Amino acid sequence: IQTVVKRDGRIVGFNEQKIMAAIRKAMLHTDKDTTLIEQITDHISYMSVEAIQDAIEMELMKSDVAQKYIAYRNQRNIARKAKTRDVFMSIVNAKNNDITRENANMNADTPAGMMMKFASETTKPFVDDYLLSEDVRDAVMHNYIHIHDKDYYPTKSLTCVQHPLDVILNHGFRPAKRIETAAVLACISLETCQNEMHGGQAIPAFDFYLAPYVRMSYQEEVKNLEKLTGEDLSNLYDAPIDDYIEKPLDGLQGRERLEQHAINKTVNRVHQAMEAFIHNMNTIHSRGGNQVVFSSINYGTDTSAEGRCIMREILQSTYQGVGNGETAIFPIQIWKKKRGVNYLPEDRNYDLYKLACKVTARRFFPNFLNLDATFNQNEKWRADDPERYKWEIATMGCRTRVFEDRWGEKTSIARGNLSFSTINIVKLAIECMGIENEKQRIDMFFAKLDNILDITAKQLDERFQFQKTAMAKQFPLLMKYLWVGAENLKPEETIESVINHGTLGIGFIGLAECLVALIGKHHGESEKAQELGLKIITYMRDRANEFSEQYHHNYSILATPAEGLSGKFTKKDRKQFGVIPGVTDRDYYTNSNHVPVYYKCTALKKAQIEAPYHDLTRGGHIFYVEIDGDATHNPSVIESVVDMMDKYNMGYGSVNHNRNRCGYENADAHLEVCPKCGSHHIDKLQRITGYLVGTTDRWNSGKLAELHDRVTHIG
Amino acid sequence: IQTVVKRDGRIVGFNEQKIMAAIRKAMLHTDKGEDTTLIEQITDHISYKSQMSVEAIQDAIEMELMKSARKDVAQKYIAYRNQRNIARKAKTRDVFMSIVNAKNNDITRENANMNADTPAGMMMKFASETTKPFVDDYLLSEDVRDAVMHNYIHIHDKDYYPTKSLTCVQHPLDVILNHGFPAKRIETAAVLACISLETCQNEMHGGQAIPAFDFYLAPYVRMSYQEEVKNLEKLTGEDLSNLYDAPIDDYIEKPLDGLQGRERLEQHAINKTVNRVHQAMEAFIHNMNTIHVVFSSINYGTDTSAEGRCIMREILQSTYQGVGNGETAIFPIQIWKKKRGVNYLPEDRNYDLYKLACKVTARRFFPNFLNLDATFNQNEKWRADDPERYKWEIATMGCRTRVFEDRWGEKTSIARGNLSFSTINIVKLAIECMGIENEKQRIDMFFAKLDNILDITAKQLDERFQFQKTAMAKQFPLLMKYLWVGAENLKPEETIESVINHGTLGIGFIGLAECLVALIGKHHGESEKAQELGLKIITYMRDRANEFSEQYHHNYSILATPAEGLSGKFTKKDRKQFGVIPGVTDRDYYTNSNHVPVYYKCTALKKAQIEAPYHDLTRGGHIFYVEIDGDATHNPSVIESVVDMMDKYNMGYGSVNHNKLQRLVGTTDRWNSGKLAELHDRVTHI
Ligand SMILES: Nc1ncnc2c1ncn2[C@@H]1O[C@H](COP(=O)(O)OP(=O)(O)OP(=O)(O)O)[C@@H](O)[C@H]1O
Ligand SMILES: Nc1ncnc2c1ncn2[C@@H]1O[C@H](COP(=O)(O)OP(=O)(O)OP(=O)(O)O)[C@@H](O)[C@H]1O
Ligand SMILES: Nc1ncnc2c1ncn2[C@@H]1O[C@H](COP(=O)(O)OP(=O)(O)OP(=O)(O)O)[C@@H](O)[C@H]1O
Ligand SMILES: Nc1ncnc2c1ncn2[C@@H]1O[C@H](COP(=O)(O)OP(=O)(O)OP(=O)(O)O)[C@@H](O)[C@H]1O
Ligand SMILES: Nc1ccn([C@@H]2O[C@H](COP(=O)(O)OP(=O)(O)OP(=O)(O)O)[C@@H](O)[C@H]2O)c(=O)n1
Ligand SMILES: [Zn+2]
Repeated sequence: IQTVVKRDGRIVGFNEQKIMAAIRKAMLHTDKDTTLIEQITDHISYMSVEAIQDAIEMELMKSDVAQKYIAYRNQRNIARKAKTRDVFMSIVNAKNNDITRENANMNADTPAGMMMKFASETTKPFVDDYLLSEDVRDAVMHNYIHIHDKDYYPTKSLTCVQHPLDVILNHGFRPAKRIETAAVLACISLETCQNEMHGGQAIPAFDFYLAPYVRMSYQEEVKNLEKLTGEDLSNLYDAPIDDYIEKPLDGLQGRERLEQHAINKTVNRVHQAMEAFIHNMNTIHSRGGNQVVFSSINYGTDTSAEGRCIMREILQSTYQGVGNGETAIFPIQIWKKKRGVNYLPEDRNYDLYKLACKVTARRFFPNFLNLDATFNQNEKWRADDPERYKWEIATMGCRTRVFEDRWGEKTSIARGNLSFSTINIVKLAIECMGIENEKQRIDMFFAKLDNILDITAKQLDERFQFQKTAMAKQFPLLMKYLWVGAENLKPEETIESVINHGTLGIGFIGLAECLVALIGKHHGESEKAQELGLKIITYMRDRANEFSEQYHHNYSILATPAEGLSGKFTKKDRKQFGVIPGVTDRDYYTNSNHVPVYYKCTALKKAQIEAPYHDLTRGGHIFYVEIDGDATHNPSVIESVVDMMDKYNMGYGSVNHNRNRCGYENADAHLEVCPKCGSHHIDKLQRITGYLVGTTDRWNSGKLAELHDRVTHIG
Repeated sequence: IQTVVKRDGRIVGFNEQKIMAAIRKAMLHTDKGEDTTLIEQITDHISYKSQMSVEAIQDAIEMELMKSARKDVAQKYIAYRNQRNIARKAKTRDVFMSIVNAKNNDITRENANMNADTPAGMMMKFASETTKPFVDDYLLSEDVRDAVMHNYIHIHDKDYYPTKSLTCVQHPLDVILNHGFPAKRIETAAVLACISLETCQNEMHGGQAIPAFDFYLAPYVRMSYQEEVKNLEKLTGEDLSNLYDAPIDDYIEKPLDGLQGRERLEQHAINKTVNRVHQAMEAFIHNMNTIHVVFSSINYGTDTSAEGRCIMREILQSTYQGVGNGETAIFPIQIWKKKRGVNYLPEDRNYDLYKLACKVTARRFFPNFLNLDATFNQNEKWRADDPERYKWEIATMGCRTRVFEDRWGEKTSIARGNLSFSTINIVKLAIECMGIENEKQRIDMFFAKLDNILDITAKQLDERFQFQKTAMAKQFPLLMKYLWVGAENLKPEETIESVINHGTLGIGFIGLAECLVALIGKHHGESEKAQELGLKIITYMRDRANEFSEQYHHNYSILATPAEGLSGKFTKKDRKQFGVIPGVTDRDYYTNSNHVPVYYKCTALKKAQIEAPYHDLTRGGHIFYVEIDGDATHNPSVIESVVDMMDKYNMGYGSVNHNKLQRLVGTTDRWNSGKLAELHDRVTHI
């Protein structure tokens, strides 16, 4: 009799005095009594509010009021969601708004790209309101903690993994027997697991995996040559080859001519296969919202002829380019350095190294990874045991490092990352800028940071608990072959007992402003700021270790590469607290543990100031170095940076320059008219946080100002 | 000063005492009975010309409360709005829960080629769920909304409505190869074909088709042969210059026994070229069936040169052997064009390839048959002498689509496609007129209802076309730069109004069999009045389509809609509304367009005779289906008989199937609920 729940969830009484008020309101002006209203009230008096409305309609119809009743309800039910309509119209019309450029690699104009924005915008509120806890929600609402790749939470999707590419090639999913077959199987495997993850893929040992097939190609070539001209060349199968070099046939005869011909035709096929592989991972737009698969490759630690044959071919292909002398945006290539193998002039591969340098002085790649840097070393590494690639460090895309373990064996193959979240420190500092006692200021800062860290750890543990319940069959390829503990679980079982072999990351942003917006100067010009910065980082590392010991997981600190986050906190902070000089007068925040870009400094000082942090940030780091356009010709400068890196303890590097873009990619400082193409279109090619990004139109609206303020360390 | 905008849209004014009550309610729980001391000043400060809004007041009061070092008051003042907005929603929470839990619900299974147990599938499902309600308002019209609500008109691809996307196109794979977006070897062309298909898939939401495989891939075998002979000459010093423009009857490989001098140096090159082509085709077929897989089709069969014959032989052999350890391939779609005098008679030149195709279509059923010159596929400008050209011969696209006729252009099927097609239900219109005992009145009422609904559907299609007209050039990068007919001289920031007019619009029909099983008489099988009634209905629909085309200045074509997922949709609503009817709404699915029900046993000749006259009227699409028993595998004579029967009558398409994989999809686990019963109720036409 009395059960009325007005929409929402409130439980209220049946007043019975407004059901007449509303009907009277609907008849104020419709041309067309009190008795009829009383009869309707009596009839209805004989529940869910919404439903009953329909009955009311008929009571009005059987008597100019029904049309005046549903119309108003629909006209008010539509104005309640006039905020989503604006964003939907913005997406449909494909305008350059802040909500369509959060990722500079996608293309939102195409229907495929346009179909991802709706899913992201519809799935963010769901995870916000129905999955997270209350403390985490309140922390996130106030712009303190950030969750990365939030709009994948319900899918239970991991981030990155290193591919073991020996089971796939050997057993297939038929076995390969030529160079091209393996070269295509690699691409197939890479694109069939960037559909079960939201991060990137890396291949740690290119040479050690693709070497044993050049021998098979040579054997097939010799067999064909013997078939043509009847002879017995059986002995010339296991012939020790020092190098797979090519020479013109300018005068020779007998079996030597046949052997030289076989070598030449085995080299050409490898060159073709490598070129095809490069061209395959740069145009097949097949990864999701109209993207290219995020792929990286490792090499530089092999001595056999085949390995040194593959490296030379891939480097030559990269130098040559794709198209009319253009530059390939993918894959990411990183060179591995180790004294006694590559660096010293007496070592076996020092001639391929003095080249990586020449290529990197032209095409932005490869980068350099410093092995045995006092934390990348290992104890089970024998130089005479097939140059073990298992006991070596490999780096995934966007400054990610996974090398340490606590309940297994120290390796980097068949393991990856599960999630990582970021903590804002600028707001904590600015919240305590009204005190004069420095000791109390620092103590309050530390207390607040301690408070935030526990919430972050709880959030990571909650996400891990949610991911633990995923089924095996949701990841067919990534849970049968490519993982450190697969091959012993059915497709109708959980992955609870094979998931703990992973890493969790805690990051930070703006250490060049947070701890130094409270003091006179930053860590690039004041000697005393370095001590405070190192104290903060050490405190964070100690708390991370304590959390690892507590929750039974693997926590690590990381320098978050900010792409869409470079201008997200700044706007809200400026709106709330206003404008403070040298803190929030830039529209962007300097990346983690990095000197401000707009501060002029030489390479030596920058390296010395950014060196000690790399030991603490044991989840990822980087050391950028700009170079002017006229010093991009000499491949001598990329050798300073590397020896400077080696002198101190650093584990990652790169070099960047400006590049204007028929496709005449001239590197001069400024260009007016292209030499060949008369079109005025002249774009710029550079990197944002670890990958090159097209032209200066598909960028974020907040990180573009950073590109206009970079300074050119000359070397 | 007394005006505040509100969520509901009413503006009016504020008494300003409501805020005090709200704060009191907030504070009456935290065990902190604050008096009006703070409330007086907070109200005075927050009160200070219609400039305020309900959202702004919320933020202002929250900040002021936080500044009082209370927080908890704010904590449960903001924890009440959120628990209310949740109750104002979550009526669509069960669907999301089912999707997340990965259960076998009807929502998950709509397309059998998509995987719902992967992040990409879940993302697409969320996008579809959040975009379907949007189109129902702010885009359609009131009359169209009423029509669609009452289960009359079905709009295909309604998820992609706001994206302004077309459906399908025929690839002119010659400009792409000659001028790269230039191949010099067979492998490069094989890779570029797949790259083009994959990149063009995203810009549309339908299948892709290659209209002439041989005429495009032939000119590269000769270059491969030239390279091989040049390499062999480099090996052993000889001239070998003359042996470049040497005609070859056919590339056949034989053992190198008892050969010497300049005769062993040509058979070897031929063998190498054959192996190269075989490997390239095997790579193509293996790559287009395991790359996450673009519904693709390829057409071939009307070439007479040596290179085309080699390509066809190699691809047929690769298909016969199979991909993997003897597992039948699923994609791509292979169709064999039949021409009388070039590919059919024993005296013709491609008879052996025809027999090989008939032998492959018994164990690896997939090579279909397209009958050219079937009284409507003839073209007046097709002659085989100079190039034996291909731009004036029909080319299918799979999914029963057929785009061949235009009224403001050339009669071709290259670089043209279908824009959108809707479906009209004709079973409910008959179930609602099953009470009148006077037959003539029943027929007249049915025709009137059909006229009205058809006019509504035409208006809806025109509105969708008008919406799509405004799309811009940069919407589709590759499609509108090298592919779509006249679209080669338009700026990246210009409309596509000039080129879009060459597409086609399709009006589909479904359930012609059940429409008269008991509605207006007897079954479409053992009866003679059913044929006349069906012919009258289809002719009326065709005339209406023609007058619509003359009126709105567009292209309209009748269509036999494929069962995308519309096999258990209408039947459920009909069963719920009108209840159970013997022999009408008891099979939980409707037989496809102008077909004979599968559960009705009959021979091939009967089906051919019954379904022959309908094809001439369905100029937008049609299909012929035959089933056979296991034995069929080891006897290609049955396929020859079926094809001869098709040629004797007037038809334009065909296929054969043997009754786990079955017509293509994998194991019978990703099917829709409705089609499983249909599969379980299939018979065999020996
Ligand atoms: N407290 C109530 N007790 C009984 N009937 C009510 C009550 N409030 C509203 N009704 C009846 O229910 C109808 C629902 O109208 P209304 O749209 O206001 O619903 P609601 O759920 O209260 O939401 P809202 O006020 O936000 O629109 C009112 O027109 C009136 O007929
Ligand atoms: N001026 C009006 N003209 C037409 N219909 C009206 C009018 N005012 C209210 N209604 C009808 O009354 C209902 C809306 O009621 P209203 O928005 O006044 O909330 P309410 O029921 O009084 O709220 P609550 O119970 O939450 O206090 C809908 O049925 C709407 O059609
Ligand atoms: N009529 C009013 N005029 C001015 N301020 C108001 C009025 N009603 C409420 N407020 C205050 O402004 C806030 C507006 O937020 P709120 O979401 O409650 O608005 P609303 O439109 O009244 O909500 P709902 O329709 O969901 O009941 C209220 O929390 C209260 O603090
Ligand atoms: N029990 C409660 N505890 C805490 N806050 C509450 C409680 N009930 C309501 N509020 C707060 O009061 C406001 C909700 O008010 P409500 O929607 O009932 O209408 P109102 O503010 O009186 O205005 P209107 O005249 O539009 O109905 C929100 O600020 C909500 O946070
Ligand atoms: N095409 C891309 C781009 C980057 N990454 C991943 O996306 C993250 C982006 O870094 P970050 O800026 O910290 O996160 P967001 O701000 O959310 O980046 P975005 O908005 O572009 O997603 C990186 O860790 C990288 O692994 C990726 O998998 N796919
Ligand atoms: Zn140019």
